[PDB]
Amino acid sequence: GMLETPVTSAPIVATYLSNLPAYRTGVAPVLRGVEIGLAHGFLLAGPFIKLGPLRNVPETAEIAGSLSAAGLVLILALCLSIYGSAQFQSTVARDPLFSADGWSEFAAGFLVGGEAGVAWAYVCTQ
Amino acid sequence: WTVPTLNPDTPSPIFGGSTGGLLRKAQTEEFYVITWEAKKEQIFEMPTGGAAIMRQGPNLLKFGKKEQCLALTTQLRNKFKLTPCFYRVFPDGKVQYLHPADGVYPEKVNAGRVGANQNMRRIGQNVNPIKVKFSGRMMSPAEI
Amino acid sequence: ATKLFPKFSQGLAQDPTTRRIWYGLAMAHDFESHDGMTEENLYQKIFASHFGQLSIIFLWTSGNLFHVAWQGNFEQWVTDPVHIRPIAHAIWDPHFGQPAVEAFTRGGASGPVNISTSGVYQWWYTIGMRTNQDLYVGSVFLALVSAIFLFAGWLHLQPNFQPSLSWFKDAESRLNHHLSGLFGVSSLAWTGHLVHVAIPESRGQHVGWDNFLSVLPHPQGLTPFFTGNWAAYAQSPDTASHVFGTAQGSGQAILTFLGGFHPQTQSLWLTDMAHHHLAIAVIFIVAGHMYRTNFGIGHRMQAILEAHTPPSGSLGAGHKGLFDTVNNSLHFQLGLALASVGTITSLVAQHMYSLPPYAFQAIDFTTQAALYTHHQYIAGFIMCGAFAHGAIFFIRDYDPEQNKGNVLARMLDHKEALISHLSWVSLFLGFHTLGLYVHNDVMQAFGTPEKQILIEPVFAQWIQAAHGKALYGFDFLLSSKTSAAFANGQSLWLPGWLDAINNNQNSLFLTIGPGDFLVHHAIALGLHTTTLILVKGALDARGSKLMPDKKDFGYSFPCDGPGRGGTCDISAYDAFYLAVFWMLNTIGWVTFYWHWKHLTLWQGNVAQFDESSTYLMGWLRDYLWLNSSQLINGYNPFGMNSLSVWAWTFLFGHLIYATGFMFLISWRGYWQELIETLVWAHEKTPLANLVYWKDKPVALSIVQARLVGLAHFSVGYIFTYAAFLIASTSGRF
Amino acid sequence: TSDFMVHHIHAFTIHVTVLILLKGVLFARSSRLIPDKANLGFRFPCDGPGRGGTCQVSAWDHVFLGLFWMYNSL
Amino acid sequence: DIAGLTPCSESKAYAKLEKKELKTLEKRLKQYEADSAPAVALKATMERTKARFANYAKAGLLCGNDGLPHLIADPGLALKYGHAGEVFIPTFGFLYVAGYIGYVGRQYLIAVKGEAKPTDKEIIIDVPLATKLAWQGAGWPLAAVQELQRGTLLEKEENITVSPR
Amino acid sequence: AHIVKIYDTCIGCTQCVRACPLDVLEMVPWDGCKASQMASAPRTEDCVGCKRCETACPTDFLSVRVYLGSESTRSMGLSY
Amino acid sequence: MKDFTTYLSTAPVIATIWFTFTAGLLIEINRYFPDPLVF
Amino acid sequence: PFVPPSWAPSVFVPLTGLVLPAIAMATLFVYIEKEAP
Ligand code: CLA
Ligand code: CLA
Ligand code: CLA
Ligand code: CLA
Ligand code: CLA
Ligand code: CLA
Ligand code: CLA
Ligand code: CLA
Ligand SMILES: CC1=C(/C=C/C(C)=C/C=C\C(C)=C\C=C\C=C(C)\C=C\C=C(C)\C=C\C2=C(C)CCCC2(C)C)C(C)(C)CCC1
Ligand code: SF4
Ligand SMILES: [Ca+2]
Repeated sequence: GMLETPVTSAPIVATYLSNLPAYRTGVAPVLRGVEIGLAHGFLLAGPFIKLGPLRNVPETAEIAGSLSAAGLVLILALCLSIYGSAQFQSTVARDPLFSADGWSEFAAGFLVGGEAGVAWAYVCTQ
Repeated sequence: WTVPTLNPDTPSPIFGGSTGGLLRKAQTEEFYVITWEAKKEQIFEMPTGGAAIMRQGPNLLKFGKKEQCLALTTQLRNKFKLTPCFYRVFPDGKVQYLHPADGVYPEKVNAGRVGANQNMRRIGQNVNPIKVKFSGRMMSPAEI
Repeated sequence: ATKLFPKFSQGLAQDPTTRRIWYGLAMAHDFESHDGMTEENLYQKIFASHFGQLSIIFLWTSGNLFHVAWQGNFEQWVTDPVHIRPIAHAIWDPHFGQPAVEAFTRGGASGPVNISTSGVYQWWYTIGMRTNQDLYVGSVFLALVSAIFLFAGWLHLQPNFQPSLSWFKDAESRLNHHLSGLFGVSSLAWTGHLVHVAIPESRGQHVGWDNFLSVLPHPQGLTPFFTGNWAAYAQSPDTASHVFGTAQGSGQAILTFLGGFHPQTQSLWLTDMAHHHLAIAVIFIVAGHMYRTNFGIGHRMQAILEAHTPPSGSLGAGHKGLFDTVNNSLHFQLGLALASVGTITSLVAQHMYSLPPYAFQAIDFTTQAALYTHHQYIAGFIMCGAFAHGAIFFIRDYDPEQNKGNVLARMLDHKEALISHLSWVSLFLGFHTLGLYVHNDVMQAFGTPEKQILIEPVFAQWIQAAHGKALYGFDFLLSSKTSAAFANGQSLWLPGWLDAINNNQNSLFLTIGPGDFLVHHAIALGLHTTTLILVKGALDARGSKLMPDKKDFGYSFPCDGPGRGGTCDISAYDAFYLAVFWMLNTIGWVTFYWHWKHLTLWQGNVAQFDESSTYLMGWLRDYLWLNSSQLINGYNPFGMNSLSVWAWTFLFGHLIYATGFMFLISWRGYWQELIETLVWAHEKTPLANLVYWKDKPVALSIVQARLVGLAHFSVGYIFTYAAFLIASTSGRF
Repeated sequence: TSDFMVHHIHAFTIHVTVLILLKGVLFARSSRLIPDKANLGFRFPCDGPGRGGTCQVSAWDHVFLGLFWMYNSL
Repeated sequence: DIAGLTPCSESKAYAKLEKKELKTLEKRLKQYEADSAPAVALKATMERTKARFANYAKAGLLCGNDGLPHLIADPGLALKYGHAGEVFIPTFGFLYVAGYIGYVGRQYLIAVKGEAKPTDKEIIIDVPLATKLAWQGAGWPLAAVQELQRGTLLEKEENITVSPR
Repeated sequence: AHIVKIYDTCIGCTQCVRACPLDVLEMVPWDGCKASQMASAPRTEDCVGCKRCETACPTDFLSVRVYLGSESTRSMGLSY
Repeated sequence: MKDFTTYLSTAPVIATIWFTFTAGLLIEINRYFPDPLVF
Repeated sequence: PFVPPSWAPSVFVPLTGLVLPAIAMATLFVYIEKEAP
């Protein structure tokens, strides 16, 4: 039926994907959101810091970059919240993340983790 | 003639797989299953792309839409002179026989068929849209 | 499952694809196609929509007034309206760098601002506005009017306030009130404002709400009006040395018909405009007593229509049954209204550039060009809509049984003759205009400019001579000093009109030559071809030989399939669709002609246009290539100036136009197959398949694709020409 | 830098032309939209306004669009 | 004269343009020999330019402020000031040749419509019939007027197909 | 779903049924023509609107008509 | 020879010969009567 | 007087450009995808 290849059938990549927080299937959604948010905010703080309009002025490039990354994390959190509200409206085991309450807790955890990751990336450059 | 029943434990043609197969619609909405009888092992073209080998005897295949099943039916009837039949399967397990609905192909007239959507007039005798205006919804004069 | 949106269509709410949102957005105002819609409910929804539209219009006007009063320089522009550029509003953009900040900081403001090109400064100055307080009060008043209109729209939908269907069909009462009240009384009130405020403010006398009850508009105070000595209001007008806004050289008259223009402002006299509004107010009020409503006297439009059939039967039944097919069809009324409004918009553009009504408007070249182009494009779009609604009327509301033998049925009886003759006129005009152009281009290329065909427009020049222009030397009617028409107006309005028309420095009946003749034929070709497409689409809307039952498929449908040879773009919607391109081309030709003739006029070299408008190479080089040098130099590697926004808008319009060509050339199928591959890619990708779509992704429909491509084409067209026109006219002057 | 940008522009245009031509070759016989495209031939206008619209599904139309993209690239 | 124009024989811009054209031609000729092919060709072009300017001035054409001839399309002005050769006589000349072509084509279609395969005659032109009709088409206005007066020029409304309205 | 209608001008040539790619039409007994058959549309819920049946109809004007109506997963021919 | 004349009587060959004749006539008229603007 | 403060554009332009469209887009997106009972 479907096409099987070593890229999608290797046990190493399957274990790597299963080790990711999104494919844990059994932990609290807020913890998953916190982990994903931290991992995303830490990498997100970089481009705004090194390439923004205030990248050449000293003592404020990191400030502006971190604030921009924080705003982006806030926008992504709002996107996650509206996605959860418009996706789960009615109706192994079923993952609790794919539910209204689960996705709302996931979005809140993502917001907290993203802001913490941005703040940690800002102090890591000092 | 009696309506056939789907046999889920039916061998499928020899195919190595492709990327044009079933999608999430088969697991969440519905899918289609086509079955046929082959007199010998023969290579045919899959409607989703590629070449498969139908085995001698029963053959079962799954498709995402009814058009793929009818295209395969047309290919098997016109080339190998076979008689395939398909069903619509739902995720709950319900099976609905689709074609040939009455056991006889629709191109040839069969007794017992009740005509549907037949207008006992010609096109030029259709009324103007003004007489159909302010109805329940957008209605064409041919619908009355 | 079934979605809530759209609430007006149950079939669209059950659509599981992305087409549901697009179709719900594009069919929101098609109330006739909504679920469970009746005639009474239809009229009530249109009533509420009308009130909402008025609320939006008034709020937009109040916004313009507020921004000019807040971030503008109206108080400084009134002191020197010749050397001071008007300010639209301030600019607050964090993306601006330092050079952009000092580049847009101009006009005497303390920060970056936009120079207005709408001409509201001249209009407000002419009607009486002098300070920012006046604009602030007007803005607050219009905001209150907008809120009142919005509340009226909401109130007329609630029970005990919804009008019945019979009230909406009282054509006689509505026409009487619109002619006498909406037109006549409004014009009379405008005359009262001009006589009471505009005229005294133009003479250096402040007349506001605090002193208009103690200030006389005329020194005789209503006595000549009641005694019939109306000529006393035309005595002692403004002299030729009157300074606008001051009492130096001012007069005492309030109702004159001097004609011509003011020697300083180069605009129409305020007393003449007041007298004009008074005369049309009396005429409209009198016309408002023609129909019979509730007092026995008056007319019934059905009787006048039924009693207007020729005896020989040349028009068949005449206009019998035309009252019912118009009163019961909203598309017929909308088409008539749009046709008249489009023609009036074109009339406004022509009269506004030729006879400037606002003070110091002719000197503002950018304002004149922008206003003319804006009104002509609006008129073209409205005309296309009028014909589109005529086609919609033929499909949805035309009844051959009720309109049996009248003029309406006879139009469809010989529609082939009309379409064939429109085709012949368009073919003749196109072949000859293009042939003369290519001939002149070959003559100019071979170095023989004396061999090109230059037909003098003797008919239009003859009309210009009839109006009083003595340049051509016809010497007849107003051009002859011994004619009865000339001698009968020498004491009322002919001196000023003749002095203004014989002046070659204004836009009042400009001198024309062979180039004007050729471009006028190009305009005729554009009008005839656009009319041919629209008329053919309206007449073939109910059917043709290829699709005998086209009326059973509605006004807009994709096609009838590839059978019978192919039926792409067979609906009337597609006819309007193809006609929009021709409308844009026609308005482009008229605006190109207007801008080039006025650019050569303002630059002081009309010979450039007279010698380069006879061949297309002159149009491409001396008008498009030459006038775009400053535009494309708005931003370059050496820096930028205040004209960089127009350069960015120029490239913006080019990009939108080219993006439209994509929806115009490539069709659905390719995109649908590509989207299917994208669906497979998203479904087979880890860490991303956990996020699924709510609507199934599908390619845009055929009709939607046409609409999207046309919208991009029109937006790019408009933005590109607007940026070029404003940048060239502002940079040159 | 300008040479780098124009080279990437060339690579992008060539890739889009390859995408249209390759899509027209691979999906010439069948696709998820029309499973019997090979029966309709190589040069056919469409398969009707059905399935939302099947305008320009033939391989000929892919060559028709590839010509425009080749013109743009070159 | 008409529309404030001046005759080309008295226009200063007309003579100035003639001098400019002859000047650029002479300037190009100054780089060649005196008995070579480019010299002879340039001299022929100069003579043609002089003859063209003299012929246009002799014809009585009206020149504008640009020094270029202007045509008069009004029949009254053209016949009153001797300008019928610009737009009047060429108008009737085109009408004669155009009606000639249309009449010959119509006669050929009517002649081949009564045969076994008219489409075959439409793709493969019958040269003898076409030549005979082309020669007989000289009296197209008289024949057309006679056909219109007899009622055989037009077809009845009942014999022409129309849409279902 | 699309609206498929059969008219009395049908000659029972069965060309529309053979050209249908989703088995929407069929043949039923009739007495109004020489073929003693008439086209029918009992499975319009599966019609996509390709209009192949109209292309295959030889009567003037057509005896089978397809009016595009509401769109669903089946009418849009979506396999996903 | 009959088939060859029939081939020469086809629409493209006839159009080519006729347009060559008409173009040659116009070119020769403009050659012997250079620059004709008015009658 | 009706004159707005000097800081009015610095507050209204970012509001109308980013806060109001985000709220409007979010509310509209939730309304479009809401399922009927
Ligand atoms: C004297 C009484 C009166 C008055 C003043 C009005 C006034 C109005 N009615 Mg109404 N109506 C009346 C009686 C009246 N009606 C009666 C008795 C009936 C029952 C039979 C109706 C039934 C009725 C209906 C069903 C509707 C209206 C509507 C309207 C509005 C039209 C909107 C518009 O086009 O803008 C105003 C138009 C003008 C001012 C005329 C413009 C003149 C030309 C076109 C322009 C030229 C002017 C100048 C050159 C431009 C200015 C230049 C510069 C200032 C820019 C308008 C405000 C519509 C509505 O509801 O809107 C909410 C509508 O749907 N009326
Ligand atoms: C008094 C004016 C007036 C009125 C009341 C109507 C009213 C109506 N028209 Mg009509 N029309 C008009 C003028 C008018 N029209 C004009 C001037 C044109 C020429 C452009 C048309 C051409 C026209 C056509 C072809 C059709 C209608 C249709 C309709 C009916 C419903 C469609 C609808 O409105 O849904 C909603 C409309 C929309 C959602 C419009 C889409 C958005 C447009 C393309 C604007 C895009 C601008 C763009 C965003 C600018 C961005 C630039 C910037 C970002 C840089 C409705 C009764 C349709 C109909 O009758 O149904 C069968 C029909 O097909 N009209
Ligand atoms: C520059 C582009 C262009 C041109 C030249 C035309 C030209 C024409 N359009 Mg058109 N149109 C265009 C763009 C264009 N359109 C676009 C973008 C759209 C939107 C899709 C439309 C949509 C449109 C519609 C809907 C209609 C037209 C119509 C017409 C015809 C009008 C009649 C006429 O003016 O006679 C003059 C003829 C011409 C200008 C054609 C040029 C003649 C050539 C140059 C002479 C031959 C050259 C030489 C002798 C031989 C060379 C051949 C060589 C291979 C040997 C005309 C042929 C209308 C029509 O058909 O009228 C009956 C019609 O209804 N157009
Ligand atoms: C200038 C007009 C124009 C533009 C912009 C495009 C753009 C595109 N075409 Mg296209 N095309 C055009 C003309 C155009 N085409 C025409 C006239 C035809 C007819 C021959 C075609 C036929 C065609 C085909 C057959 C195909 C495309 C494809 C594509 C896509 C390629 C992917 C890409 O380039 O990535 C990036 C996108 C761009 C570079 C477009 C500009 C995006 C800007 C620079 C980004 C701005 C972002 C900004 C922040 C947005 C904020 C807005 C704000 C209001 C919020 C792309 C979106 C191919 C495709 O499907 O994709 C693989 C495809 O197969 N086109
Ligand atoms: C295609 C449209 C057309 C147009 C727009 C004109 C326009 C004009 N024609 Mg005219 N004409 C036309 C077709 C047209 N013609 C045709 C087809 C013919 C052939 C029958 C004529 C034959 C003709 C003659 C003989 C004369 C004009 C004249 C005129 C000019 C003034 C007379 C007038 O306006 O009444 C419309 C024209 C007519 C009804 C034709 C009869 C002429 C009338 C009776 C006026 C003549 C009286 C007198 C000469 C007026 C000038 C007084 C003074 C200045 C000398 C005017 C610019 C007159 C002119 O100015 O002479 C130089 C003139 O005498 N035309
Ligand atoms: C027997 C030849 C013939 C004749 C008598 C006519 C006559 C007419 N045509 Mg027509 N036409 C013809 C051929 C002909 N056409 C051909 C071959 C074409 C395809 C290009 C067209 C395309 C056409 C259009 C699109 C339109 C007309 C229209 C018209 C009418 C308006 C006048 C006109 O000249 O329009 C212009 C006609 C043309 C520009 C094409 C003329 C082509 C040449 C000159 C004709 C030569 C034919 C043949 C080669 C010569 C006979 C050879 C034979 C002896 C072997 C008129 C009655 C208009 C109409 O509808 O009526 C109101 C109109 O819109 N024609
Ligand atoms: C339709 C008229 C209109 C238009 C086009 C504009 C346009 C603009 N205004 Mg302005 N404004 C208006 C009316 C208008 N205003 C009115 C009537 C007032 C008095 C209350 C103001 C008070 C105002 C202030 C204090 C400021 C602006 C500013 C601005 C600029 C920044 C963008 C912005 O929207 O800020 C915000 C605009 C507002 C908050 C006013 C909106 C208030 C009205 C009553 C609501 C309108 C609702 C609307 C019609 C619904 C449709 C929107 C959407 C749902 C489709 C911009 C050029 C800023 C500026 O100057 O930048 C330099 C700024 O500081 N405006
Ligand atoms: C129409 C409204 C609007 C407004 C007010 C802004 C405002 C801004 N933009 Mg933006 N932009 C807009 C539209 C807008 N944009 C659109 C439509 C596009 C697509 C075409 C873009 C594309 C764009 C890009 C590509 C960039 C900007 C950047 C910027 C910032 C300038 C950086 C700077 O010099 O200051 C200094 C910056 C700071 C001091 C850091 C402040 C960080 C944020 C703004 C504050 C915290 C966020 C806030 C709490 C949450 C807001 C979310 C809200 C919607 C709920 C600035 C705050 C630049 C940027 O983001 O800077 C890195 C930049 O790179 N914009
Ligand atoms: C399709 C249709 C339709 C139609 C539409 C239309 C019709 C459009 C158009 C059009 C137009 C848009 C028109 C207009 C017009 C105009 C006119 C018709 C006019 C005129 C004129 C006159 C008469 C004038 C005179 C004079 C002069 C010459 C100058 C001086 C002054 C005087 C006055 C003397 C409708 C919707 C109804 C419905 C049905 C269908
Ligand atoms: S193709 Fe037409 S005539 Fe033939 S069976 Fe079908 S509907 Fe009847
Ligand atoms: Ca005042």
